[PDB]
Amino acid sequence: LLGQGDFIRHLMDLLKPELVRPATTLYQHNLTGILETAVRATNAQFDSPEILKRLDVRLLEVSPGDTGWDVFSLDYHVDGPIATVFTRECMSHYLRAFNFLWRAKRVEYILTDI
Amino acid sequence: PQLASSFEATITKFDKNFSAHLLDLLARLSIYSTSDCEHGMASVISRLDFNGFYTERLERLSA
Amino acid sequence: MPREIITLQLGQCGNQIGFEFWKQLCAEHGISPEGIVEEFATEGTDRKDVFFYQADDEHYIPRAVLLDLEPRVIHSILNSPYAKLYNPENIYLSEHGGGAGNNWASGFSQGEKIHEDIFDIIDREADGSDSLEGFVLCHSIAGGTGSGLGSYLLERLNDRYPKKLVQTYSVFPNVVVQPYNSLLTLKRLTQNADCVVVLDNTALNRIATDRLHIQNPSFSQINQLVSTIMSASTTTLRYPGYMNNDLIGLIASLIPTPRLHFLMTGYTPLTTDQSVASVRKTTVLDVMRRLLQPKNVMVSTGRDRQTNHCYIAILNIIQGEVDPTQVHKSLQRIRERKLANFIPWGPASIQVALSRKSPYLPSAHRVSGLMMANHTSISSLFESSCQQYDKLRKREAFLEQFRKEDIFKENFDELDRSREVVQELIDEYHAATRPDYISWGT
Amino acid sequence: MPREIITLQLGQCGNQIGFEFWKQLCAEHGISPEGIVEEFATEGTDRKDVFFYQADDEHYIPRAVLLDLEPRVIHSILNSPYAKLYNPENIYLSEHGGGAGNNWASGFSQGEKIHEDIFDIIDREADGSDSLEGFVLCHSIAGGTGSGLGSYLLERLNDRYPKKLVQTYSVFPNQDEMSDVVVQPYNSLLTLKRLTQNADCVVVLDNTALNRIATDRLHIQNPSFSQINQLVSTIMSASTTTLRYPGYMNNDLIGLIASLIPTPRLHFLMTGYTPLTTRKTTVLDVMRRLLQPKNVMVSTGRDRQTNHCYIAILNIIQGEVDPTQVHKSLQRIRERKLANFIPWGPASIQVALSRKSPYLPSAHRVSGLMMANHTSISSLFESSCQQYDKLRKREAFLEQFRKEDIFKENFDELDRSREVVQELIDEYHAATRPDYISWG
Repeated sequence: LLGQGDFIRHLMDLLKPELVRPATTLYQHNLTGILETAVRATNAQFDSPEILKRLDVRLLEVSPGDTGWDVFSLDYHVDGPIATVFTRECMSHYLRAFNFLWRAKRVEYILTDI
Repeated sequence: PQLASSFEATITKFDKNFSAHLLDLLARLSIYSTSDCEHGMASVISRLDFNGFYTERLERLSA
Repeated sequence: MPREIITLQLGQCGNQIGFEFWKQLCAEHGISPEGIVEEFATEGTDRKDVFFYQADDEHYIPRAVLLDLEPRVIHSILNSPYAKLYNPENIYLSEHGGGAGNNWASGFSQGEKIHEDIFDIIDREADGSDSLEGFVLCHSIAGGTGSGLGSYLLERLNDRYPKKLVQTYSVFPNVVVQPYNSLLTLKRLTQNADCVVVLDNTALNRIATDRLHIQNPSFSQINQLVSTIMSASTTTLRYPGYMNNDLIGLIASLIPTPRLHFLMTGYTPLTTDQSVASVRKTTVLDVMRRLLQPKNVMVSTGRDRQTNHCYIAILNIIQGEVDPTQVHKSLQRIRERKLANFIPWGPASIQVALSRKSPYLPSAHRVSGLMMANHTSISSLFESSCQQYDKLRKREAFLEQFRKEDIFKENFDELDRSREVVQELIDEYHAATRPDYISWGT
Repeated sequence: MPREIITLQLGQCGNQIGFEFWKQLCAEHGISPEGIVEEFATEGTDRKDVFFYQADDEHYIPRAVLLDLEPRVIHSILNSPYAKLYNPENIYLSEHGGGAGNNWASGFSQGEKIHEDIFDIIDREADGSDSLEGFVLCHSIAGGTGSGLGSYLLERLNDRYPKKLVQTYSVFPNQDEMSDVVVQPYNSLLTLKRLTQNADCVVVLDNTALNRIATDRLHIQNPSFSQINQLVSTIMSASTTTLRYPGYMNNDLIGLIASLIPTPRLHFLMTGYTPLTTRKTTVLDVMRRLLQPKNVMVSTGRDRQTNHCYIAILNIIQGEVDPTQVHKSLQRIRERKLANFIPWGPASIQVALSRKSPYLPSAHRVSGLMMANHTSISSLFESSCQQYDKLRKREAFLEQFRKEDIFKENFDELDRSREVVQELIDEYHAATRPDYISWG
């Protein structure tokens, strides 16, 4: 839900030279490396390590006419009793929320740069 | 031997063959990275193209 | 990545306000006077890198430059409890102890003389910033350093960081050349600053006397109020939220027109901690009503009865345990009651954000509020400044010392251009108060 | 077979550095000043045969030969607490007690005078070595002995041992202080010539950089020779860490050099040390301090015209280091572009983790040294060439060279050295450039 806005704002600042690229050229390893760098340079590095170790990058469906901003998604994997807490419907809700709020953040960045 | 035959032509040819093999192996390394988040292949890429001697060639081979 | 903000402390007053600002930030972050995180503050979720630099010893060092042309004040800052908090390498002090003499032109010539030394520091802080958003310069428009050197620094920051925000804390005076210094500083705020927050010492003194019961408020108490205001303005930076986490976004919400960059500030409650306000649960509506009371704005803008001044935009940052539903109900009641007049050429922007206070700063009040407002009555301030400039220029008052300075050595055209720019600014602020503002520039 | 390194200590400075090196090795191995292993040091996991010799009395004796044309330093070594550590038969003293007098030509003539004795000593040590790896000459490039005698010894070692490496640690005089030797620029140019043509690796020790480090990092106002030699001994101890702590890879200096030096002439290495001072240091903090100019141990001119770059960097991190923090440090260094590398090749940055000596007290749970080949060393070579040109164009301080046979007829060896040092500066700048491959 992007509760810490500083980590995400700085991550998008660093990623804009990346996320501006067409989505067809995005590969997960580069974006996970960038996420790690953003976390360590931001306060997100102080989130619990159990959270971080399950904090994954989800790539969205790649379609032409898109850039890395539209294809980058965060993901949170679950296992153990936590997975009993977070079912597939929870994850689809989180995904819809992500796809809306990321676009809102994109538009906010757009207007700030405007 | 055959390599011995050329003082500098052989050196150039061997360097070219080594570069071709290196590009091959590096592509295989990137495949292993894309198949296994292989920190080792990510490290190999980051080492081999830090000053950009290989970086452009690795990008071109990716292309 | 950090979102660094560089604090520029200009002259005696600016440096004292910056020192108190950094002290307040330290107190809010639980950082010792040496910049070390207190044991209870070691696990904070706050991003300090935005306003402080972190030393290798977990010391938080302000990205703050203390500049004085006289050693007494710079030495006093380096002799303060925060001397180990501040990077000593970030303090430039002119060896030429002649100062700007409360002359804008002299301050400008000094800024030109120390340009390289200052810009080396600014560049060092920018590279020590992962995503430097901009600089906030705290200076006075009426002094020598804050006006002249402030104009020089505004120019150099605009040239070096053309993508970075420039915020000013511009101190308006309560020096026969004060009108000249003020006009030159207003010119530089208008031309080289993206946003100027007007800090009127007259209104601040009035608040300190009426509410803190301080007879003749001292500069120390004024700077404590200033640092409290700066902390409330930086609270959304210091505590990571979901929205409006950057100064760019703040400026874009308060200052839609780059030349119309004079921002008024508002704070509530404006009372000394000795004023134990009786057992009243401050509601979102009561908070907004007190912030909306003109007596709680810390800037003396004229209530011209002829000109229907209006708010261009208002953001109320309410800090503490605030129910967002009570915030929404208060906004709804404020709209129904038309408690604020808004610009007619744009939508009435009245926002209320609830944020948490720093856990390290003691708040006697469960809820406090700061209002940042772009309000057309600032034009009354610009008119007052123009009238003071014209009062001096028509008398050639205090121009002999300006003529000694290069900006005024041949003529006073820089003063006259500043007066023209400030008149145009006043007229533009009035148009922006008007429904035809959208067509004013067309 | 051991891979022995013979330490040759030349002149006052070389002999003092050799003495402090032997002291440091003794302290790292828990060896007494008499060369006897201390009872507490019997169970060390270090391989001593690489750098020390074992005496018949279970004493560990440095594989060090102390050669001086001036008695002061050799006598100081034989009068030190470590006099019994070293084999007295490994101390050569020129019967011509005139030294090189800070004259390169005099040092060269002295090397010629002691050529036979020196190569007899070297061969004796080679036969006493099962698998001698090579010789390290500790000398100054600006003095007489270390420059002149150093060049002579480099030539004679290259001729006699054409399959053995000859490395030099050449101490360059302080550039910031007026050298008492008006011909010092000539001596420096001649030494740079010999390093460039007849040495495989010349470690430049700039007294200017040592003074800068002493002031900025150790807070030593006017550092004494003792403090400088303590820093030198710290560096020399750090150099043996890959030998002293058994690892899986790059456990020898030969392998390190072959990994670090793709260009035989580009053998000038810069050093950096951390901490340099009178919190668990992370790998990332270590690498950041090494990338900090205040922790680099080489005075390179900040030429704004030449975008100097690192050819190679080795970070030796000594102490309790988490490899995951090493990986994080590499990642952070890459992301931050903390080092500028040569444009004509990939940035070779290696990091070796080593253990500290159990016998040596380490105040820092983690220390780091940076060894860097960086084109800004060319600024030093250019400075040396310019000083040479300043003296030669003025024939300054040439009367003593003209008194010496190498300079008696002409200064052509000095002029060739000045040319070589100019070419060296230009080549180092090219090596900072993508065209380095075509620079020569």
